[PDB]
Amino acid sequence: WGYGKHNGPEHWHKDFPIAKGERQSPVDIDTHTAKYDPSLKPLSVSYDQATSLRILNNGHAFNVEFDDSQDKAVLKGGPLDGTYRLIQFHFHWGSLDGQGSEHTVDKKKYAAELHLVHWNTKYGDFGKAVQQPDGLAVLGIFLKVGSAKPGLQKVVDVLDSIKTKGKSADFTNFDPRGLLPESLDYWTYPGSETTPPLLECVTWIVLKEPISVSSEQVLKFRKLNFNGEGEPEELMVDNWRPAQPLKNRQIKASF
Ligand SMILES: [Hg+2]
Ligand SMILES: [Zn+2]
Repeated sequence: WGYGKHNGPEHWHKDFPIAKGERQSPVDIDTHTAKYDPSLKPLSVSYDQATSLRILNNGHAFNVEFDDSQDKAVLKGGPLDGTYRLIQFHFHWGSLDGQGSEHTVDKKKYAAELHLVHWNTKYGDFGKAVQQPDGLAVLGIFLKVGSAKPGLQKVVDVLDSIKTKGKSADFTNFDPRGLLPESLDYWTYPGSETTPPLLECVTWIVLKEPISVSSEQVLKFRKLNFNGEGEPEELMVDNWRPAQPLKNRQIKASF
């Protein structure tokens, strides 16, 4: 699987029949059809004790991994029940500034999308987590091209070191708090992972407010390779999945 013509998202269903399941992701957020739910609690992001370990090119994106052996960086509150621990974050981005996000807002596409992946601790590990309807929680943040994001530069500068698939680099003392918008207002809906196995275990929390990144910051993302070292160079761009049918689901807003 990939994002090319021959192995793109239109082909995933063949190896993962769940692709055309009942709660697939991403979706279009219709802000006028979204339901204001007053029962929604504010999000609680506790990332003060976060421990970053490394960054690696997995051939479809770059992942920044965190030590999740203890409740170091957790997510609670909102539509969740219990504590969810950060495991890794990654982005989805396009070839041009006009496309790149997975989720859309009233059909608008952003330049990139950031996913902070978290797993429900009653399940003891990530691996058991993906066997449950409420096993994961993904915080999604849109990126729009504007002013540079200070907090992102440490990531940008290390990309040279993990250019091709399989490469990794030690990546400690990175504070994810540098990537959050000012407001935590969000939309939520029951969905799935956006890449194979496309498991339907995710509670999606998509922030209304986008963060801005400079043209030069997004450029560096586009210089990454899908391919492995010593193989024909294929730029790592447009690693996003198109929006899926909502199919009855209801998107609720915290605002
Ligand atoms: Hg699941
Ligand atoms: Zn993602």
